[PDB]
Amino acid sequence: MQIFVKTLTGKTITLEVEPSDTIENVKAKIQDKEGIPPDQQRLIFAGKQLEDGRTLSDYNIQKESTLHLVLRLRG
Amino acid sequence: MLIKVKTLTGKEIEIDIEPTDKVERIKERVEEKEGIPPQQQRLIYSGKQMNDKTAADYKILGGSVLHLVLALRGG
Amino acid sequence: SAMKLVHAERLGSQLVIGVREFEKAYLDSTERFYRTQAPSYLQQNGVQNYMKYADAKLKEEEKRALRYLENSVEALMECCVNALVTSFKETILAECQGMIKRNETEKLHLMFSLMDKVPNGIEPMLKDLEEHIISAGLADMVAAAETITTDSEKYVEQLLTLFNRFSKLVKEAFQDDPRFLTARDKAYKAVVNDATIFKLESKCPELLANYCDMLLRKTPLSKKLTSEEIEAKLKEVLLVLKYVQNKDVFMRYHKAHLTRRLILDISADSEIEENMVEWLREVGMPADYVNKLARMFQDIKVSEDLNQAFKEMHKNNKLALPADSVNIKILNAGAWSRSSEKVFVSLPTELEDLIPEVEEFYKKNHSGRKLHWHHLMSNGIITFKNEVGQYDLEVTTFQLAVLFAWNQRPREKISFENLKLATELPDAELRRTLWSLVAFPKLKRQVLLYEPQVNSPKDFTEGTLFSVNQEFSLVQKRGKINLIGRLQLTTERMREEENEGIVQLRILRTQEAIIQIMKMRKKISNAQLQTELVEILKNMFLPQKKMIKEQIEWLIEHKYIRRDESDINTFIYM
Amino acid sequence: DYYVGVASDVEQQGADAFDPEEYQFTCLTYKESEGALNEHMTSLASVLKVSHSVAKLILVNFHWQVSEILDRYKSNSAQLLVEARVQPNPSKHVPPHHCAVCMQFVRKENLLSLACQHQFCRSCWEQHCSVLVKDGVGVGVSCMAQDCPLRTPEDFVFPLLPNEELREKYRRYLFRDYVESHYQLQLCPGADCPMVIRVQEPRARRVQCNRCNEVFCFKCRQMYHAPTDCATIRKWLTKCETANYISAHTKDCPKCNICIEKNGGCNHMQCSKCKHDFCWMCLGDWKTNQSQQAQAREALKKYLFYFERWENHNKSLQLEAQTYQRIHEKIQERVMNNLGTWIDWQYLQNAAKLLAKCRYTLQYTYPYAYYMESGPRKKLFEYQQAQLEAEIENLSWKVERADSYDRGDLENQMHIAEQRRRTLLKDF
Amino acid sequence: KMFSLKKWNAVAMWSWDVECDTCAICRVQVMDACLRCQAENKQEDCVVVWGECNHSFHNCCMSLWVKQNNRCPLCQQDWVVQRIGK
Amino acid sequence: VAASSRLMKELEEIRKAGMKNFRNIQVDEANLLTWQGLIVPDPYDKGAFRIEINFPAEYPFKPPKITFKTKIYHPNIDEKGQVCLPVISAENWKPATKTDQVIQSLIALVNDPQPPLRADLAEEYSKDRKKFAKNAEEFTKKY
Ligand SMILES: [Zn+2]
Ligand SMILES: [Zn+2]
Ligand SMILES: [Zn+2]
Ligand SMILES: [Zn+2]
Ligand SMILES: [Zn+2]
Ligand SMILES: [Zn+2]
Ligand SMILES: [Zn+2]
Repeated sequence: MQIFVKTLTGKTITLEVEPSDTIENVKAKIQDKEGIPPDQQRLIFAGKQLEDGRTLSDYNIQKESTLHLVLRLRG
Repeated sequence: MLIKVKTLTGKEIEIDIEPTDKVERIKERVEEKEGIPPQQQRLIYSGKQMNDKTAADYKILGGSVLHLVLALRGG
Repeated sequence: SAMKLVHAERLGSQLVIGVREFEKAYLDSTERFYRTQAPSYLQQNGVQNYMKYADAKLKEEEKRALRYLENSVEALMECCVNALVTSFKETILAECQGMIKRNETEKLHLMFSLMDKVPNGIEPMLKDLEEHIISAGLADMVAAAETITTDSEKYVEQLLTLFNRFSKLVKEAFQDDPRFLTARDKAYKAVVNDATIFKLESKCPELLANYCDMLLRKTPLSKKLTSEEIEAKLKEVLLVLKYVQNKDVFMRYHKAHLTRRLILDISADSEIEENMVEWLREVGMPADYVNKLARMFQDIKVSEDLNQAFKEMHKNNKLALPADSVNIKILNAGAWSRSSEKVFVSLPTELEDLIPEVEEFYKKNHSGRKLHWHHLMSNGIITFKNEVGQYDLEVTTFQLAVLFAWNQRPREKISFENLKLATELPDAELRRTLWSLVAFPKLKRQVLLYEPQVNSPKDFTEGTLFSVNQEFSLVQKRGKINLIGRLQLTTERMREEENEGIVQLRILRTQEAIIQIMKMRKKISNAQLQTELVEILKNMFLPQKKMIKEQIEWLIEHKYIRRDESDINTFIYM
Repeated sequence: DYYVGVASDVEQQGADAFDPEEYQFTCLTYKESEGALNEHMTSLASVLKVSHSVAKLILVNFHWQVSEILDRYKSNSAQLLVEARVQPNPSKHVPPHHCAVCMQFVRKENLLSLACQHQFCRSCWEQHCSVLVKDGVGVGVSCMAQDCPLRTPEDFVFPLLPNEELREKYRRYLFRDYVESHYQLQLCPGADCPMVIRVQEPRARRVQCNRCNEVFCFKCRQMYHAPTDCATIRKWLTKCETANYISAHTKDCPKCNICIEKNGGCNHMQCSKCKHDFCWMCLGDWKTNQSQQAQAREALKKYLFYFERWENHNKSLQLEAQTYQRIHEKIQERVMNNLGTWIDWQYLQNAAKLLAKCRYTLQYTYPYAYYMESGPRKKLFEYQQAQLEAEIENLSWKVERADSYDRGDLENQMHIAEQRRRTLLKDF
Repeated sequence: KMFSLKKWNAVAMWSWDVECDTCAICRVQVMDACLRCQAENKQEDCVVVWGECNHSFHNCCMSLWVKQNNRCPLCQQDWVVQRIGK
Repeated sequence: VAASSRLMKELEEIRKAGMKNFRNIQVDEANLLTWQGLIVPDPYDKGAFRIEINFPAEYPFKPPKITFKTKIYHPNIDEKGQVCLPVISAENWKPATKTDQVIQSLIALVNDPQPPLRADLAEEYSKDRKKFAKNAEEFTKKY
């Protein structure tokens, strides 16, 4: 239903989700609401990276769960 | 600036001076009021001795009392 | 048909008892009968009569259930309460909200009894009571703010009257239920801590301490009262004081007043003071101040013992001032005065030689303590000898230093500068002391007179003339007058530049007066030298022993004067 | 009158006390923050006789400190404008009427340029600003030509963006950058909270919010911590589940701490937010096992020895509300049994709050005691901590493990406990 | 002459002579009683102790200290007393 | 928005002139965004090296992607296809550099070593140039 993200700065905004949605849509909402481009995001939930193919509910996404956002950098 | 001069006994020497006068000239002015040599005349205002400060570098403004101390060895 | 017989009893015997030898029909009958009867009677005769209707009906049904029916009585009473008060509590509580005024406790007790049965039917009682107490208290305090902000006794009386009226009201109406006692306590705490009467801040502790000082001191009010009434008033004051939030301010003011007292020995009873200390501890005041007060009392006891010992030891030898006319007090710095700032005053000869004696006596027994002499808390009595009569009067140290400037000139006039030189005091303290010694509250005849008359202490010039009044009378010829009222305990910081200037002037002028007399008279001994210096400087200041000794040494150093060989008190001019 | 001017003569001009933890803050909304940012600009614009856009563009670089800006202006009013990335440097290098991006001869009613005088046509600059805004930069837009550090004024950017959504995004990003650069202003960590805290000196003190009740160090913005050195408590929190994954496969940015990862390849790592360059080998700039368990036994023992106290005083905050409720129930019971009135029984709540504050401070005093020293200051700090611990256990026995109560003893012990807590918090 | 002197009252304040005005073990100034003697309502009977290296402490405080560590709380010299207070 | 015109103009410009070290760049049958490249240097004198070219959308403002398909021994080139060129990277890219300049810069990069995506190659090339003249010599005909 609704989930939180712990941004790198520290602020925790709230964004709407779907019962089972692709990570691409979530990254699109993050980039349209916070700024970081989708290819520069690494979302971690319960110590497991969220692949671009697997749906949210596979990694046990549910109501009132906190995620984290980490910047992607290349050498 | 109207100033007053006091002696050891307590005589109140009165003199009216312009705001811009000279220390040596003002010292000599007391001679007409009472005959004393120029050298055997020292003036003290608020602690340290008064040097020959032209008029108001010592902040002698308004009605102030200056102690007319004489010379010690000569007299 | 069994319920038909019981129905007629309401509208106008042993059969029913055997009939029971099941109840839901009875409960339904009662519920329907009340649902059909109650609203009509309410709309006919108002809430004030519906209350008594409900009370009588409840008691009647309890008795009827006990006589006809039997745990079932509990359920029947519950459903009767639901039918009568549970569904009409909104109207009854509206009447409560619109009723609490105009002192109608007789209906209120019935209302409280009716509403205690239903759960959660009591909070509006508390809300209305709190609102009434707060509004009435604020309105009453603001209705007379002119004559209450200045007098402490009137303020205390008003607060106590409000408390007594509200407590009597809650006892008479609410019948002393602790919940409503809590409500009135919260409302009273809200009322007492307000600043709307002030600000055209935190001023209540000051007034309370002032009233306590009025009671404990030797005021006329303390004269027209016995000990029991004093204790009762103190307990009432403590009851009011228990409801404050700023207690440190009150304790500070009380400590100041207990310094004024217990340093001037103007108290009415020491046992009451000890009891007040204990009661203040019991009420729950901060521990630091209470411990400090206990330390103060112990310190004055030890000081009395030490003064007795000093008088006993020093009575064998007779100094300039007799040993039976001097009192000494040594007190802890932390409990009384924590500031070690220096105060610059010229001091009389008689009490200047007293300091080393006390210091040696203290150092004899105790090892490792310093002494700081506090010149703002020292009192005494001096004798005035006028052309009319001989008078005695009470002065402080500053007033004494000011007044001894006319001993060697007791017919002449002194200016402001000459007072700043002889008394060796700053401008503010000198102005305050001069205003005290010239302008006192009533004093139809004053001690000192000044020619350029003004209307403010600050409006003094440097040429103001001061003279001693030679027609001052108390037309009596002997009596005592007091000039010490609320002795100051704190003074502003003192700059050392003025003291340095005064010391320089004194040194140089003593040099002048010691070389001039030697020039005019070639040879002179030591004692007559001191007498001649005192005589020659009667219009500047009174010389002291250490300064003149240092000046003689300086003259020997710079060859202005020369020593002799016949004795050790003769000087020969070089 | 004997009672006139009594307020002046009291306490020898010194009384009460001073709180070692005071910090003045006013909580402003979004509109008030925008107004404050606008107001701190017109003064500089009027003094320096320049436009508003250049005014805020030079303000952003120097962290909105007006006095330093004025002093540096009167020192070197040319290096002032050069440093803030406004005017071209005198050490730059240079066909006519030809756009070098889309490569077509263009008329004169276009070909807009900055003070650098590099000509690019109005058909261009638009995709550039659009790509930059979409990527999420507000103050990073610069001249397209190579080696031109000039920054674009906003009055030059607004007419270029095509639609309204892009303008809204640019305004939001610009506001975020402005509130980040300013030194008296800071955002509020938490949920959606449009509250900005304004202070008078930038320091590390406890603050609060007026809409969500959040508490944080004004520098780290994570959690209040009085004795510790902010970075030190960050280190303690780091060295103490997503935690293992983060601590194993991430790192922290040197200048502005940001959790980042290495996608793969190369060792030159560049920050994409603060432009700082560092190494993913052992950090740093570019101007450059027998008995192991026996050795680390002491370290692990010390860490657990401090962590047990940390964890106990952390669980106290958790089981705080139950203690408050127990105190309330005891008070209500004694009131109902008519053993006094309500006003006589609210020093227990004050004692409870005192214990809470003492436990919180004694919690945060341990990381400081671990990362401190090996000297006498160490030898005395945890001794004073032990004294406070003894007083806390004594008062807890007297308030929650006892029935008979005496007001004087409890007030005296409360005073003693406050004195010892101040003793610990002294060096702050 | 006029203005003789008949009876005088004198007030003096006493404090310890020390360069340092704090215990360095507790936040109590030297002129005030220590926390333990306030808690026990002692009749002001704890004095100050001077060490060889000129340190001032409460007798109660350092009497509790000496059991654990036999050195100053400021330096680390061997503590032998020089002058007890009273 | 206007990337296709840019790519057609650049194709016309490349078709007009001709270069020696850079052989030619292809288009893969009207892909219009996937391009094939070929270079020849002069210790890699003999060989027709092959390049893969990808043009992202809004090309002039977004740098392209560059990967070699033919294996080569270079301290500045990764094992598979990663080449370190600041111009190619977004750090030092400007909307004025063409694909021709990028390719000639890559050729100049192949010309010399820049002492790093492979520590072993850099270490070998630092101590002496013999290994970089033998294993790099025998690197284009095979693997
Ligand atoms: Zn440019
Ligand atoms: Zn163009
Ligand atoms: Zn907030
Ligand atoms: Zn911090
Ligand atoms: Zn101590
Ligand atoms: Zn003690
Ligand atoms: Zn020592």
